[PDB]
Amino acid sequence: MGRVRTKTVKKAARVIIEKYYTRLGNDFHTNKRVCEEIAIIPSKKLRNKIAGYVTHLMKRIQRGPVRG
Amino acid sequence: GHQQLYWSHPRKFGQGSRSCRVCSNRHGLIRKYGLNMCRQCFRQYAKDIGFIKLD
Amino acid sequence: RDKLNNLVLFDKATYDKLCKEVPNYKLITPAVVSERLKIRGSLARAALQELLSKGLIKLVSKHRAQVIYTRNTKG
Amino acid sequence: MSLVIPEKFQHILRVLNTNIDGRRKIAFAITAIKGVGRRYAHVVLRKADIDLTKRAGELTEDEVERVITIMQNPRQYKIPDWFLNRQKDVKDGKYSQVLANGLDNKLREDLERLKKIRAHRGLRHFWGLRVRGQHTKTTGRRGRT
Amino acid sequence: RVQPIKLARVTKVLGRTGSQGQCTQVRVEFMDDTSRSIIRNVKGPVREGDVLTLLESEREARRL
Amino acid sequence: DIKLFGKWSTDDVQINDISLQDYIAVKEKYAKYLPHSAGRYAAKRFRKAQCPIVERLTNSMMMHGRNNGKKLMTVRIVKHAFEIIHLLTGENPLQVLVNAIINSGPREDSTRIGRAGTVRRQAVDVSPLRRVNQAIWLLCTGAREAAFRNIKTIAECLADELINAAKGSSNSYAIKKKDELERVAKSNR
Amino acid sequence: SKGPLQSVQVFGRKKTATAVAHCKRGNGLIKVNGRPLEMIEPRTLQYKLLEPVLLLGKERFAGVDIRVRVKGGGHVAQIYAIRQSISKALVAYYQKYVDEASKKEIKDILIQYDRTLLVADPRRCESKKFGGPGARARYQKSYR
Amino acid sequence: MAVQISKKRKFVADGIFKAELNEFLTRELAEDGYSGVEVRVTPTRTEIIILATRTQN
Amino acid sequence: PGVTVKDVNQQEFVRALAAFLKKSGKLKVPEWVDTVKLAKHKELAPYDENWFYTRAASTARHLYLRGGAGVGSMTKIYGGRQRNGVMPSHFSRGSKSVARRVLQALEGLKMVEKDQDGGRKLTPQGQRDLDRIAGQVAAANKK
RNA sequence: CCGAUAACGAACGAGACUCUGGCAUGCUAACUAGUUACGCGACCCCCGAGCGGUCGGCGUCCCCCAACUUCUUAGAGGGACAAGUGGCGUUCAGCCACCCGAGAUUGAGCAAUAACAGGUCUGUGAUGCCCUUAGAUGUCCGGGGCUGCACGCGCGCUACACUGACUGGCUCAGCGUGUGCCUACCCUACGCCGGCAGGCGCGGGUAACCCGUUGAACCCCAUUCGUGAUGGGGAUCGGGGAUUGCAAUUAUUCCCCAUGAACGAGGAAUUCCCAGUAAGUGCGGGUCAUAAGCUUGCGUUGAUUAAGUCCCUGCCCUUUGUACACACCGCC
Ligand SMILES: [Mg+2]
Ligand SMILES: [Mg+2]
Repeated sequence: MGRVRTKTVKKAARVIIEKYYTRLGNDFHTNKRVCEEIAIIPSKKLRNKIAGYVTHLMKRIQRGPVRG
Repeated sequence: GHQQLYWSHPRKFGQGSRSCRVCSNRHGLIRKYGLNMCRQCFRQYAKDIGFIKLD
Repeated sequence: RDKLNNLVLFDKATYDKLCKEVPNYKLITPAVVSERLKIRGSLARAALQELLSKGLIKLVSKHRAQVIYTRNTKG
Repeated sequence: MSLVIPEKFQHILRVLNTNIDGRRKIAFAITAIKGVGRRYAHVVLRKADIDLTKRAGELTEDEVERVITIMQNPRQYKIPDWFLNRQKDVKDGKYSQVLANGLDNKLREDLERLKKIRAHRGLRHFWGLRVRGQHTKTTGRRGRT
Repeated sequence: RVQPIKLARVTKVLGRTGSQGQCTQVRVEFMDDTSRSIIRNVKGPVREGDVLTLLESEREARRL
Repeated sequence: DIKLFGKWSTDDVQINDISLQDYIAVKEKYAKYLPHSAGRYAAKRFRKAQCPIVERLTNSMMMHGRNNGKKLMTVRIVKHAFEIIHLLTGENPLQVLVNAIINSGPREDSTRIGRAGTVRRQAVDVSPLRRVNQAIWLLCTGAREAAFRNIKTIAECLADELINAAKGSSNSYAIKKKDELERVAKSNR
Repeated sequence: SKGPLQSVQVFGRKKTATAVAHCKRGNGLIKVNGRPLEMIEPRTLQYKLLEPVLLLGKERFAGVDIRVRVKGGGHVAQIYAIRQSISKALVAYYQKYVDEASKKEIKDILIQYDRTLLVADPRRCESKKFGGPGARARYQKSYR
Repeated sequence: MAVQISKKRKFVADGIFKAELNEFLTRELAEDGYSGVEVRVTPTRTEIIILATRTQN
Repeated sequence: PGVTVKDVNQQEFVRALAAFLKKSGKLKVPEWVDTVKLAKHKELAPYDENWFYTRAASTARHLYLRGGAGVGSMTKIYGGRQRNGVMPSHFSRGSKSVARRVLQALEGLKMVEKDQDGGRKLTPQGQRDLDRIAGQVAAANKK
């Protein structure tokens, strides 16, 4: 156990989904590539944790509304 | 006081031969790498020297 | 569980008993035969290798910790 | 050839002034003498030029007398001086080895002359304490109580 | 008078019990008669799907 | 075919109870040439079952300090022990190993915490993983003390421990202890 | 039958024990540190060294010439590094010069026997802390 | 070089110099707005630049 | 069917070589062979009085496997555990005199020589007989 | 964190972060790391292997006289994210199982608001106040002492044995140190003498260049022992010899021959611990003129049991009571 995302990654993911919904997609690697340039994240570890949550929310939003 | 016995006893070696270069104490002295430093003094001056506790 | 007084060497009663009964049962080890015959066990090592040189038993393992022999195959 | 015990066997036999076992190996059995260890036993039987795989009860009479003269006169048979007990002795300055109660007599001699000269070591001996400078605050209480 | 020993197949693990987690309630149906299922309190690591021995039949499992 | 220790095929062995059939790793896909593989079988739950049982035997042999890492010694111990049993019984030593574990498996136990105020020892059943783990541990601890102060070798004393357990002659340490565990479970059922 | 420059070099390590196997075209033989696999120090694990050559038989070893240099670790770690080095070296040489279709039909047997024959163990060791004799063991504490 | 000292001892000696220099400058320019110091060492020369608030003092 | 010393069992090779040294009356031995122990950490002198032939066989192949090895290299190789009694055990190097005597005795037998640097290395005649005994011990062992 | 929700949005701490471990036959390169190829050899051969086998033998930056970074070093990057699948779950946060993968929880470092009259004036030319200050509690020298033992306690090491001890043989590491302002003190190869501790002369090294391919122990292979307080144990003690020091007695240490004490798995109790972990087993550093049973690291061999709970012990939150607020060591 212990795979809970922090509010830092959670909030940042919701922002970038709202501001760039079109450019994102269902692929994690594509998401971490677009997140590489649109936002300035210093850490790669933080970078792909954000993209991991974004790919998780992309599946949710394609089949139902979410909080964002 | 008289010259013959004021420094008659040698200290070429042992714990009294060595002292801290900041405070002249003779306990907990680090001699590695030519440091010659009282250990509490070394913990004080480590950052200026260049020692970093990476982990 | 008081004492063992294991025999350092053979005598009239044991030497013949070893030569007549040892190559008959399945497990022939210095430990087993020393328990059965109350012999020392350093004697058991010397006796078993002499029995092996006499052709009455066949070697199985030949290890430093334990050497194991067995009876000949009947035929 | 790994046969029975011989007729000329001693199950218990007397060497010097005390008894030594027979069922044990020759070198490891003669060490029962008060003054011979396993090194001394091996090096005198090697100079005695006899077997080492046979027990003490296999020691025929001429072997018995052979090895006792060796162990009583070691230096005369090219045993090195540094192998000995009483090397460069305090009485005669003569190398020798002490055996049986002869060890006990030389041991007693040192102890009584140490008390006689009133050295610190002898005083500790007399008081039943340690002599080699080891501490006594925590250990050794079994020897007193 | 002694009941025959048989086997029981684990369906699901109810949880832990015994005030230390040492025991484990489990729902088991006999393979002789798969209709009947009882709760038995096992000792040791049990997964779901594996089967286990039973020296008796009537005795169920209470708490602890 | 696989020939553990150069012989003793694992294709003709069977497990009589389905309780332990699904927890013994003597089968073909779990048949190893030697009882030595640092396969990380204790990293998570329910991995030790898929580890070969002979590997478990050598694991449970190294005990009590003086040999806690000497896997090479336990391998030659079970090697000579397999030879000894194969000599004096003739059948498959892996088969007699499986049978010995089956017999020594304690099918019931006590929880000892049945009642809070006063110790009650509620009688309970035993999971299969506990069945094998206790059975192998009883066999290895029986072998440990069967030759503590005697001439008998560790390989031989382990061998007769296995034989008596596999034949259910009740003179084995495992059979005595298992029976005792059953008796108390009957007593406080 | 005369094709030169047909060689690979594949390493393999476990617990700071690297073992580089050099593979090339040649008649079927095997040597580690200049001596055959049979003449090795832990002969109780000698079955594990010949275990890879027993899986796919000597026929897939008869057309190859492989020699291994080993450094580091202990006896067990060297042996394990060597046997995985052999499997990795043969499988890579086969993949390099002939079809991977037949490379698969030996790779599948290798992994389904023992994945460590092709995949190195990631575990090395844990550092010692200043609170006890070892990595996690702590010194005795006493209250009275 | 045998007349020379090991590089490890050299860096230690440098940090010893920097630490002592910093402490002496601190105790000397404590009232003069002392802030810090740096050294650039070259085979030709070694330079000491003292950073302070009131350089005219 | 050529055989190198590396291609036989070293346990059987060493005893074969020492028996050859026993037969060949050329190898000189000192007169203290029945007296001293082989190292500082040894509690007892070796059980074989032919230990000198055994050791000379050992150091023969040791200089075969790698050259440039001197006395301190030899005492390092033959060093072992020392119980230290109540103290925890340590590593004690072998005795210098026993290794020196072996090196100078093989020197006298003239199948080893001083290098351009320190240590000693085999002569061509040296490994000639070593590969000669390794082949014959291989042929006897294999059949 | 998700969720109900008079709250919404934040900030510290956790996280994030730095270092470290595993993977990249991807890039960058190396005579202070090397690897394949080749030329000489040396030996094995020759039954015939001959594109034969071994070489830590010599050379191919001896610079024109081969390539390359797989192995080593270390930079820049990548790589893992619960990402894919299935199941459970409010179907949310997540949990579990599996394929593929080097890795599906690597270890540390740092670390909140505050409190403990917690420990340190004997770390300091950090320090207030008091004491002493020439018959000195300043300071130096000499000797003794910090070790001293009717006893109790703690941390440990050595063992109680045959899963072993001894004898011999085979035999694989990784941390990391190494010649000094004061400061006279380094790691050491080889050769010779000595049984050993050691001694003598040449060397090398301020170091990926030398020690050093760190030929470590354990373990492995053979012989002996044989259940005997025994060849376990090496305590105690006698004699002798070397190293260091101005000095070895109250034994500095080390070496050899002696004697061989309790101890046969330890009561009530009690400590530490979940994967390269425990545990065995050595080796470095710090201490050092002399030196580790200590400590801190490193490596080797390497498991049993569990993926849970509040029963015990502690700790935290909520509720509750208060005559406490110097806050229960309280008030009275
Ligand atoms: Mg953090
Ligand atoms: Mg003695």
